[PDB]
Amino acid sequence: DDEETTALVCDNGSGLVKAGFAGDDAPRAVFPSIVGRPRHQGVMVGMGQKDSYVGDEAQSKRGILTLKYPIEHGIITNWDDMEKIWHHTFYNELRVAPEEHPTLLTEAPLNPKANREKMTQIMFETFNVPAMYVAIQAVLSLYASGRTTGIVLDSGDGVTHNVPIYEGYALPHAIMRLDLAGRDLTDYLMKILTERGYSFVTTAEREIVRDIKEKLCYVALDFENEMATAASSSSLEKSYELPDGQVITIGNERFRCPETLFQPSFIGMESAGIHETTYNSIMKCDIDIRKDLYANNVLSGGTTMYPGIADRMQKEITALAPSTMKIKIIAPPERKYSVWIGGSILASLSTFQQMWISKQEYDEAGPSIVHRKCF
Amino acid sequence: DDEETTALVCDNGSGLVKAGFAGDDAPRAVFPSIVGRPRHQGVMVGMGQKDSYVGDEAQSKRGILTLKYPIEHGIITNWDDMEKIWHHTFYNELRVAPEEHPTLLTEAPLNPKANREKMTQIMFETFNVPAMYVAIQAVLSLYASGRTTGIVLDSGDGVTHNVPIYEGYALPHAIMRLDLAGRDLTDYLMKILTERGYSFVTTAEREIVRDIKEKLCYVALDFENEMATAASSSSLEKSYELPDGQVITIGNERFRCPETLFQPSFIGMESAGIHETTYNSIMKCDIDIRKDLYANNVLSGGTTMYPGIADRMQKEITALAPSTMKIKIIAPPERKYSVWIGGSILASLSTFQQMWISKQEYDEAGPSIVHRKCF
Amino acid sequence: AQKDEEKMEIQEIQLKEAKHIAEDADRKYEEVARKLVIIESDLERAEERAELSEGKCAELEEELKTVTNNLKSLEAQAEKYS
Amino acid sequence: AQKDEEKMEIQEIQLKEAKHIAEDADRKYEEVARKLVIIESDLERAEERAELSEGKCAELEEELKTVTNNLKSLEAQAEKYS
Amino acid sequence: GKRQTEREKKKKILAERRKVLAIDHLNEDQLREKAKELWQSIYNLEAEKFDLQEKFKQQKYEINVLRNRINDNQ
Amino acid sequence: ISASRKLQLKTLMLQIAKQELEREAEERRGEKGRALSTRCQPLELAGLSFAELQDLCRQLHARVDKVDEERYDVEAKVTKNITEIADLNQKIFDLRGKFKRPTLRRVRISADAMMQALLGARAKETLDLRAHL
Amino acid sequence: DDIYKAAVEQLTEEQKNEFKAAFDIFVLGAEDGCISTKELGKVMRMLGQNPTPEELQEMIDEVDEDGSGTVDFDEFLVMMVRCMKDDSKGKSEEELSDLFRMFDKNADGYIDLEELKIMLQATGETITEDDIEELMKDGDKNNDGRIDYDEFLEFMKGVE
Repeated sequence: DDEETTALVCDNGSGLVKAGFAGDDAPRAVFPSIVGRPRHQGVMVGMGQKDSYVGDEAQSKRGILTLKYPIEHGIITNWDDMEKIWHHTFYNELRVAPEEHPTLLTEAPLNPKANREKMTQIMFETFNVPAMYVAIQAVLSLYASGRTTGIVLDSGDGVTHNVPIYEGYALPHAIMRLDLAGRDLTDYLMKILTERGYSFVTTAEREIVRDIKEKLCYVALDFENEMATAASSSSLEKSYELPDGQVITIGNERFRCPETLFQPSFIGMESAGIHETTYNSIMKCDIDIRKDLYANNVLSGGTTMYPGIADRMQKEITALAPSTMKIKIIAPPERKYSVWIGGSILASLSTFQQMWISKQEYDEAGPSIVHRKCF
Repeated sequence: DDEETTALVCDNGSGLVKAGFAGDDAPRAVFPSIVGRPRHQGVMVGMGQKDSYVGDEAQSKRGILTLKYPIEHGIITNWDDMEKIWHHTFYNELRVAPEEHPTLLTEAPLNPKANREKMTQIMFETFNVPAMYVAIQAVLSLYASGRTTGIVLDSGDGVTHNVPIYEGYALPHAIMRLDLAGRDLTDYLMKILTERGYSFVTTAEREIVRDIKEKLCYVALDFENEMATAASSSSLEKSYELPDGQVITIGNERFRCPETLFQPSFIGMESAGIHETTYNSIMKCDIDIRKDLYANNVLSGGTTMYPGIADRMQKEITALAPSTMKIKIIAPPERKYSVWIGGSILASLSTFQQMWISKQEYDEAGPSIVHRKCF
Repeated sequence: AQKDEEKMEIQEIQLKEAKHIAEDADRKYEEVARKLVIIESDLERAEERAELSEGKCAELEEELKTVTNNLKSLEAQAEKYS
Repeated sequence: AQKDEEKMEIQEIQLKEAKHIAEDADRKYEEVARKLVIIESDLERAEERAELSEGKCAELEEELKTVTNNLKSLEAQAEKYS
Repeated sequence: GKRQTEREKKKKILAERRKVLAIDHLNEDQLREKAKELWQSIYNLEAEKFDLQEKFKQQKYEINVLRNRINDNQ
Repeated sequence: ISASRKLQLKTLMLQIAKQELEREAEERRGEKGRALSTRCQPLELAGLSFAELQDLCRQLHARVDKVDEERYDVEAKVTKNITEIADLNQKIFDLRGKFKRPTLRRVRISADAMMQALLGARAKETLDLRAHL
Repeated sequence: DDIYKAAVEQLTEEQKNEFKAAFDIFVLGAEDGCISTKELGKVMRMLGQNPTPEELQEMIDEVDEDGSGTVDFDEFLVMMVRCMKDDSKGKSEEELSDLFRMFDKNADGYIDLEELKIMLQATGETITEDDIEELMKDGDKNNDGRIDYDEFLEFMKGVE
């Protein structure tokens, strides 16, 4: 190596922004992507009260803020807040000016064009980066596993998408994007907790319900047997201490919250669960690469971290699939940061070094350059 | 081996290229003759993806390729692909530079002249061989049987031709070339499989239908009795496992696919079957060599490997022929490579060593030398 | 005294985090124990069955050789008959 | 304040013990991960070799069947020509 | 493979390989010294050709081994 | 039998192979020098006239240019061999690349060690807020 | 002894003195220096680079198999040398290529049992039916007719 510089592998995500320099093992700074203006009046003078706390600072003052995520389902709904989040990420969590570093954003499949074009326009005009490239969030997760084939189910917090890939040739007609993800599971858990008496309403208490979901919920291997067991014994009731005391006891809400993934009829969604959209995504592929996709099913994304999901999904697919094929589910322990590790690997490649969208190219063709050859 | 110089007995064929050094028993490298460009986009960078996989490599990546044979019916329709196939055959499957080896191609009877002239021009200009010779595919199959008379029916995969020979004197006015062959049987099988629900459309799935035809189909001794039996019992239904599971059951499609050979009206062809074009080819011969041709009927080529064809053909010819003559059908177990074995024997002869088209001769008369005395 | 109390609260939170570490470590370790045992058992069985198949294949080789020789004999007899 | 200092030092030694337990768990985790990676690789190889053996057994079986049937037919014909 | 291009490249390289001087502007001992230097140069040429011959031998050996080992997959 | 003894025997085998290979390498270099000296007939120009020496030098010039032609042919052959060598290396890389995607990289670099700076930042901000008030 | 003395040089006299201070740390202390047995487990409990269970079983096979209740300086260093990373990286791919090209005297694309036998006897080691046969069971992992390229490529990983 020598001259030259390092690339910034940012990964907007929806729920946790993960960033860091290319070539490492883990993102340098991981912090929730929330921007919360204060809502009360404020009487102390000279306290140095800011007008908007972003990132991990607003998870400590959340008692008097109104947190609001700037990314709803993959798409970005509030561009000013997203710009604020990016500015914070560059200047305070990494402390590297963007004028001297290429960036590699990530984007969900099948997203609106205007979102991607606005993203590149911001990165080139406001932050004024040298060159930026946008990559699909599933190809990176396939990089991180060290494979070159396989069908990856990247169940993030915003949107769950299922991109099949063979021998490096992506199959654009077999991408099945479903909008059920971690946020809907948080809302459903917050809605079923009311059956015991605990009411969480404020946008700050959604974070508490998210913590409950992360620490207690698990995916049942067989749903009916668990529903019958939890209704007779009491070996499942695990307690949890709120941020002020008054411990709560979660009964059969433990495995009913993440069960929504396999039965989206619980939250009123029509579509089939993540156990059947993978099989449908496979069956749309050609008849000769189905064995390889069956054997190399990859899990990624945060929401696939529930204890006991890699067995439930395998059981379901084995039920659906033909009896002869072998069904194997790759669930690496570093699931949460799989997309970012793959992004680092891709940015560190020499063959990839000429695919960046150089600034002079953007100046000649406008923001619509991203849809062109430089994808 | 050592000093000296061995000849390359290549045999283009249509469906399987068979090659090897002269003087052996079996071809050294046998691989399908297909060249398939990738058709999807491709997202992995640096995977080392080539622009065209030829030979046996494209029968393993056929899930994302569009295989296309460069030889339609004996004739060559796509010269660039055929040149690519030859280059692969010489350099990677045999690893012998052509600058130091004579070549012996093979060609079907009654083929267009331009095909043969272009073949010799390529072999002399691009690969720059020392000397090449083109031989009719049926005389070699007669060599391999160790005979010197007989009428040989060489039902390849591209074209079925029927060359009668007596005492070494070929009869040019009695060659009956028919364009029904293995490929049309594959297409007809793929077309009648749709009567049970199995639809194969992609050019990759034609290979799967070809495998079904090879492993299951057989020629019925009597057609009507088999049609009646398969419609009452179920002792014929043999099952087969696709490349992904979902076994299929072939009923009376088993003996209906290769029956097209004896009734070309099934695929709409007007002409008579291979059982009657042989008798017509015999009857065009002189009245005094018909007994010898009756007694020495030779089968060759791949498509004559169906289980039970050497009895059906004998029964049919015995029905047509006069009752006194003895009808005998020579069906050696090494039928598929019979042409190449004969080619090796012919290239190994000392008397033949001065029939090659030497390069200086081509330089003096141009590519039209092949039609001249050096046939 | 107030400074000491602040120190105590800090120590309390750190102890909490440590116990949290302990629990997560134990859980992951038990998980990997399960996977280890299942993988090992299946590996053993797969090796066994594969070796069985290898033995049967060798037997088939010998059978095929016998049949080939006998076919050679019958063919010679038939041609002489002709 | 004296009582608080006592509790502070007690929590301090407890925190050091916690850190050491954390490091021990970390090492165990790395170790078990290594083991699992190795055994899984072995699983891959075992399954693949099993498949190869099974396929070859299938092919040899089929060829045996075909040649045996042909030999039987030719034997019948030898008797016929007798 | 378009031997015209190979011939053009050969002409360019022979221009690179061209070392041609005067022939009738020296005395006897200078002629002898030039002949000795030319002999040393052609000795270097022989050494480089032998090195290339053995290198090509090793190339062919490794090509055969790699070809076989990639063929061993199936 | 036991792993340690077998590894010792393998190490001995490798060392014997390495020593015999070094011996053959020095033998090859010496034989190559001997053959290179043998190939050229030595030049003896003592007592030569202008015509004799000039014709000898001109013929040596022509033969040197011929040697240049021969080396050009051989080096073109060798360059094609280099191309196919690189192609075979690339093909082995492609055949091994099914699982070798995440292999060529560097991980566990910087972020693994820094953990207690966040606690210091929190303490510093709380202390600043308390001291300012 | 030559391998043994090389291993002694691996944990050289400077390393010997550092680990001598460590040994005094994990010895009983305030006694005659008789040297007991469990201290080699104490160094496992102390050093952090804990000796592997394979090291423990090798020690058990050499020491305490008489229930020795103590470990010699020689057995102590035998245990210690197997803990510190005296690795050789398993040579390099180029050296593997050269060695296996030499072993492929017949240039068959692999190494045969005959070539392995003549090479291992060419090193002077007693290669009897205890070898080759066990090397078929141990050295030949594939056992698919010969020793193929990857077989001896990976068979010598991290070894000398």
